[PDB]
Amino acid sequence: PAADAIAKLIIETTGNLLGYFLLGGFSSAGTIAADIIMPFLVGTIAAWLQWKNTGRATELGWVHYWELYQQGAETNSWSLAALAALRGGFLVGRSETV
Amino acid sequence: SSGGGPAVVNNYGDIHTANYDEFYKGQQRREAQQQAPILPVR
Repeated sequence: PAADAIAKLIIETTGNLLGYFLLGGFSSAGTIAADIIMPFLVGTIAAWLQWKNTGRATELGWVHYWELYQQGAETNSWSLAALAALRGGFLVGRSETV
Repeated sequence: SSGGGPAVVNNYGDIHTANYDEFYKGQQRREAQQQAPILPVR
């Protein structure tokens, strides 16, 4: 959301488009725009966090399962706590003894 | 000799000594083998 929140996508993009329009970008392509394509890139800019567990890889070896996608209890909180989201994701597929 | 005693009880099958606990555990193990790989990791 820090990159493509709907409030940003509306306000900032319409302001940039209006500035481009008043400068005359749509009359002729000479003008240089300033982020008038933000709604086209929703969910693409810094939308993920990938962490490889080096200790787990060292413990497992050459043959291992690669990766897992983990959805948190709160769907839109990883951007607030990147480290907590990664640790909660790594809580899942660990060595287990009972 | 064999026909008409324990040797035909064996043909009868699980009429004499046979417990429910390991039978239920084996059924659960077979179902777990069937369903565990397809259960999601979440």
